[PDB]
Amino acid sequence: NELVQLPLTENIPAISELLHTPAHVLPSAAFLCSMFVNSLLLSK
Amino acid sequence: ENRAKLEARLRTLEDRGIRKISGTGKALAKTEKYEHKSEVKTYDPSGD
Amino acid sequence: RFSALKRRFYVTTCVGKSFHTYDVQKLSLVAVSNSVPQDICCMAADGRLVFAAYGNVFSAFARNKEIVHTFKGHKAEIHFLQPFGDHIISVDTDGILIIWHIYSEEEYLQLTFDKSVFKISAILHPSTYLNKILLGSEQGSLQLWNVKSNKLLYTFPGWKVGVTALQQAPAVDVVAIGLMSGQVIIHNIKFNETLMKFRQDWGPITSISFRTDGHPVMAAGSPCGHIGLWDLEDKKLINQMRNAHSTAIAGLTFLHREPLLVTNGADNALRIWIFDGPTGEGRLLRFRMGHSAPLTNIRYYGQNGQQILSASQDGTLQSFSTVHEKFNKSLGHGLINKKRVKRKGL
Amino acid sequence: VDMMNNRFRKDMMKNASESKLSKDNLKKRLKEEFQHAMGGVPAWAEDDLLQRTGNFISTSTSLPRGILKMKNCQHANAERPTVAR
Amino acid sequence: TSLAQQLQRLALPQSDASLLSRDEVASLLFDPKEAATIDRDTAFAIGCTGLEELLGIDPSFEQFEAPLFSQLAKTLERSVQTKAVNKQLDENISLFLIHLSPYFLLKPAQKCLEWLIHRFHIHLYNQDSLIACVLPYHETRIFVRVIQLLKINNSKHRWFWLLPVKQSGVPLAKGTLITHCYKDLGFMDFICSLVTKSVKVFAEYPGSSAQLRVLLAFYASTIVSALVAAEDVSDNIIAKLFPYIQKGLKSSLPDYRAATYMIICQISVKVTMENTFVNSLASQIIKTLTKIPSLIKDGLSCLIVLLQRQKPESLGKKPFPHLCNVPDLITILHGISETYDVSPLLHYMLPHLVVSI
Repeated sequence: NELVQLPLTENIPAISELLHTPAHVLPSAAFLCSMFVNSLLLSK
Repeated sequence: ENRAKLEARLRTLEDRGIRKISGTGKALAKTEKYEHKSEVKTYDPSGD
Repeated sequence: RFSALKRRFYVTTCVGKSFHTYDVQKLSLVAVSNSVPQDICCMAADGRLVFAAYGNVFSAFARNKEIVHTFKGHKAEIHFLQPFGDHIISVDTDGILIIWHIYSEEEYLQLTFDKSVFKISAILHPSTYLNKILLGSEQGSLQLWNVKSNKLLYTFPGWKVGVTALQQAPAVDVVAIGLMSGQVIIHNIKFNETLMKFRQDWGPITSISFRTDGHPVMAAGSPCGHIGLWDLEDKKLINQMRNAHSTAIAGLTFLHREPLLVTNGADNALRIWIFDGPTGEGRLLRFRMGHSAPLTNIRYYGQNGQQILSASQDGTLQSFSTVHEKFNKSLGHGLINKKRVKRKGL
Repeated sequence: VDMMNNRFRKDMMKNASESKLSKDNLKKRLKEEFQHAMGGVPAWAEDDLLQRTGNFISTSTSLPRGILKMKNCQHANAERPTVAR
Repeated sequence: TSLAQQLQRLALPQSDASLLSRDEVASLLFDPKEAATIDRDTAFAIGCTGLEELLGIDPSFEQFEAPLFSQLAKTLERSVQTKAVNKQLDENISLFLIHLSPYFLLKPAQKCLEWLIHRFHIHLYNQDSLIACVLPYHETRIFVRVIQLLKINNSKHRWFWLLPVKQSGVPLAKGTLITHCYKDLGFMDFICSLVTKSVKVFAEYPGSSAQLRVLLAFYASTIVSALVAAEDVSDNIIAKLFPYIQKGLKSSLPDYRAATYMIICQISVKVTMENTFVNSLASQIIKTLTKIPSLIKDGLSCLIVLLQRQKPESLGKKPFPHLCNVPDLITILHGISETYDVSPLLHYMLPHLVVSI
């Protein structure tokens, strides 16, 4: 019936900007995990 | 707002220029010839 | 087989009523043996001689060409041959095990096993063991025997599946046991402990080989034609080689202190694999191959008559030379759009 | 046992005194030759998907994106050929 | 050239020409003409000064004073000693480079690296360790200098793909790194092995979680991006990744578990998986949840993703008890529910909950 498109990594702009920065500038992995997993979830 | 967009575009241009010189990276190391080791010791169970 | 007076290894493959010998360096034919009246069923090699069994009689070959000794006295077909110094061990179908002196051709010892209780399916002589042989059974029990004393040293209860392969590990007291279920068991026979277990869901264990070039890798064959590579150090699966041979794997052996694997099969192919790529990816190094399917049409080509053109059900055209196998050549498969085949392979 | 006059054992001699070695001397001699041939003693000698062989990639119920798996078939109007639109 | 190929294959770092002459000298800090006018005493002084400066920022370097920065190391030359001595030196140099990797951008680390290159010729003997040490800083120019130190001209060399950044003097682009990471599995195995070894080395020292920050971030940055770049993720990639995923799940470091969570999330998003592998992955996520109390929520959310992009009945009933026994489960679920959808977890939970009641 209803078709829902789940979020994808390449479509999210914030995740792309977080992934395009150099590694030494990049923050700790816990923050990256929080943002990534929160963006992967479906927002209600 | 316009200044931030130009700086975002300028960063992409620098990375793309670096990407052009560095290469795609699809290529891998090529194979090398092999020669067998000679005078290799072996154990013969007939002595048992 | 290793050779004296020549620091080279030779591989011998059975071909119908004869056998061929090739150097492992370049897969070049060095000898062709004389024919025997029946098809060869079992083969063994002890450096000096090559032993071949046909029907209920087995003979010894010298210089890889001609017989010098024949042994009669068996009433059933032989499936196993074990060279033991100057003596040879032969195992019959009904269950008779007889030790023969090669030169004098006399029978040293005769031993019988009950077929219902203990049918021999694998034999192994562990290294550095004085006059000791290991016997495996389809029922699943293992018996350690001493030929000189003619007594049963110990009986291993084993596992209920049944033994299909026995191989000496690169250790003094460790052997590898293959089972019909696809399970490989690494066992120490002196103190009776199992170090580790590996399982493949492809059928019975056909053959086991150990890599001795400084990397702890074990290979086990399958009737499906697949080979599994297991890490002994970390007790895990390294990688699997799928469709190494189209038919069932017959025998696989790592060359001593070499990163090379020698495999043959029922598809009329002998192949060499080298594990030198990244992440231990085996690749085809050398092969000697013929038609893998029954022939359809054969015709002489040329008025000179040194070559014959042959076609088979595998979709290939090949030319076989009648003077020497070095002139054999293949015309390839039947393919439209050859340029696409270059891009993606066969 | 006679180390000399045996073809396999004469290659294993070290000095002239060992024409005949005892049982205990033969055992360590045979053992060290095996370890020299093997290159030493391997270290390993003294829930999970990589303790078995299996697959990792499976097919999905939904239609995959990007690449469509198709095969050409016989023309619908093969029996009745025409040149009109 | 067959003789030439045999001779060039027979070449070894021990028989290098620069060992027998001072026309050229390799130096990270100086051009070779000035580097050929430097006495061993001056380089030893620079190395000792760099190590003394490094001792102030981080104590745990003191253990490297004796084997590498003393008179015995000053007199020692590798070619004279046997293979066992070289192996012990390789272990010591690898440990010291693992310790140096967090501080590589600082000047004292550069001085220590210069002394190591001058005395032990690690650019010839320890290429892999040096590349592992310098790899997370591939966007910098000192990385370009370190690459320029190496000789990678042969097309059959392991590090041949790093040739242009030596020839043109430009930093390595991240896209090339991602492409070579997903297409070449040996590089990915190298990265995972380096991460595991560095984590194991730094585990012993208490309060050393920060030292592993950037590297772990790099480990998070590339692999996920590699999974993004691949057109199709074959079973080889997942088969290689799974042991490292389990090692990340079993560890106690928060950042390493977070990187494992991101990798698991990306894999679950991209590829369809058999019921058995989803069952094993969910079992491993649930069983090890409570080890780190600061990473409960994300882990639960990770499970939700694994239960949302896969087949509905992939998970079994075995991990259900351990799932119920986590402290304050429903409170965390409600906290997640305020912003995001939590339907798959309840859809899994309720049929088991009624039966268990």
